[PDB]
Amino acid sequence: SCYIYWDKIKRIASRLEGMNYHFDEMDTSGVMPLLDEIEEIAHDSTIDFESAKHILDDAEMNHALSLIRKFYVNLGMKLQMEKAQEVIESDSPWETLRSFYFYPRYLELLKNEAALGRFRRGERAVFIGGGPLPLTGILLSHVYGMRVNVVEIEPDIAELSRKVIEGLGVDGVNVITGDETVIDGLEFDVLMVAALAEPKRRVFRNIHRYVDTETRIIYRTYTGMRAILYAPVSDDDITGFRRAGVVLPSGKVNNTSVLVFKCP
Amino acid sequence: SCYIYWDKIKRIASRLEGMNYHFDEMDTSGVMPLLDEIEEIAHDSTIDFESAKHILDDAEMNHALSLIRKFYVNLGMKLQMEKAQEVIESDSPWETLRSFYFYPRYLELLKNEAALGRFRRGERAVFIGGGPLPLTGILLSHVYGMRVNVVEIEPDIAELSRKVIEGLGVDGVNVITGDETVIDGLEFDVLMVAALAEPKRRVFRNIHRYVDTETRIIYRTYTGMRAILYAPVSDDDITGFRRAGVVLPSGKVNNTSVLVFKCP
Ligand SMILES: N[C@@H](CCC(=O)O)C(=O)O
Ligand SMILES: N[C@@H](CCC(=O)O)C(=O)O
Ligand code: NA
Ligand code: NA
Repeated sequence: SCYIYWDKIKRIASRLEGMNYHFDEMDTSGVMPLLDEIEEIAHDSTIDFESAKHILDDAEMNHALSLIRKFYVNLGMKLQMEKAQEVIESDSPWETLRSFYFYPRYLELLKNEAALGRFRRGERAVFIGGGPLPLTGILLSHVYGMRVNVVEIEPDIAELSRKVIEGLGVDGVNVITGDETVIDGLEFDVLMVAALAEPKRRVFRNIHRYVDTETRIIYRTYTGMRAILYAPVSDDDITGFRRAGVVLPSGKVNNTSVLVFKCP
Repeated sequence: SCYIYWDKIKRIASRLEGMNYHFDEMDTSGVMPLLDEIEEIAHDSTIDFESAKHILDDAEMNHALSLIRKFYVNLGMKLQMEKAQEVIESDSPWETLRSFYFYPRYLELLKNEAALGRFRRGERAVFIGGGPLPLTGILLSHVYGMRVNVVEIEPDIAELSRKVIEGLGVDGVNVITGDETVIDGLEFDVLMVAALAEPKRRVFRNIHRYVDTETRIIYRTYTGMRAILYAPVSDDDITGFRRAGVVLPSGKVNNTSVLVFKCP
């Protein structure tokens, strides 16, 4: 075809490949302009899902797509690690948390998820894939009054997130070190699967093993042009589950949120 | 998976299988309830596009899908034929036209397409694939004040549509007997491609030959669960064009309308 975005994407990828930013080296503040350029294309409302799929599925786009996704994931992770440490050291930990680049979008996302999942105060939530800054975990208690167990696979990352939570004094948010298989030892009303919880198919296979058909499960994915940011969850990934509600994002929110229930 | 809609579809497919009628011979009034059942599923706003695709692409659905499509197309053509002749014989042609099952849906569909295509009074439109009841061509003139040419391949169907237009006393709608290739020698501001214009790949090929890059082209297609009604236009079909706007339907409107321009 002849979409003006094709060349815009290729020019971004050319700069990413050319600079070859290393996780340990990348200056997080210095590459924010690039993140904005990528998000400008991701968040563009005039691009329909058919066209997005046209572009992003093309064999000639594969290399460029892979560069953009790698940069986005690396930059997101680096921002989380930086913010986590800043919160731990801050004279004002909540103020510090609130100035996190993605904080406003997470409020918007979680409000839509809370409606989708009919969250009630006191309910027990598990969040799979906390990372260094377990922001959703934090908000589920601080805004929604839920009792939260966050699951994180990397021991040093899980410990950093404990320190974040302790530095904030958020009520009722615990961190369990391990993979999604630790949910067998937990009792919960709502389960949420982080956009970064991987590998998706194994994750959902394990969830299926341990949950019943009444448990509300929400997962985060990418649809439309926002799929430039990260690979979407596939239908095959959720075998054994039925979709029961979707929230498509608007504004600067990246994720699509999907409610599923386990099939009988 | 375990969608409730799956069993609902199989049930309709078995009622269709149950008929002794051949679909080109069925009584139109007697099968309206089956149409209603199919439309309830197609029009269900709770079914997300990913789930729809899950159900419709499924191997086990191949035959139920083809059967429901064959029924829907045969019914639609029969309703058109019957209505065209009824309008021709009526002492109140406009009243008769307004009683057409899909009439109010077309009012809504065209209103949205008029915004999508930026229609203006006195502009020239070509509609590819009129059939016996050239309702869109009629509305384009009578409501939107456009100067219309309708193209219809079958000589007797084309002649029937001329009689309908005359009976209604609508000015500014001509019918040309021919395929899409007739557009070579016409000057027009917008081209519209009927949902029924076939075969899509050849039709778009020819269009591409005879239009320039500034001409607004709108084609009608099916997305989401509404794909149960008829096969969608593929991206391969539109090679050489870019999408520049999409209207997804709500309510009981079946078609998705897509604005495209030819690529430089
Ligand atoms: N990953 C965070 C959200 C903030 C971020 O994306 O870095 C979470 O666990 O909710
Ligand atoms: N096919 C008609 C509309 C009526 C119908 O769908 O049967 C058209 O060209 O607009
Ligand atoms: Na996190
Ligand atoms: Na028609």
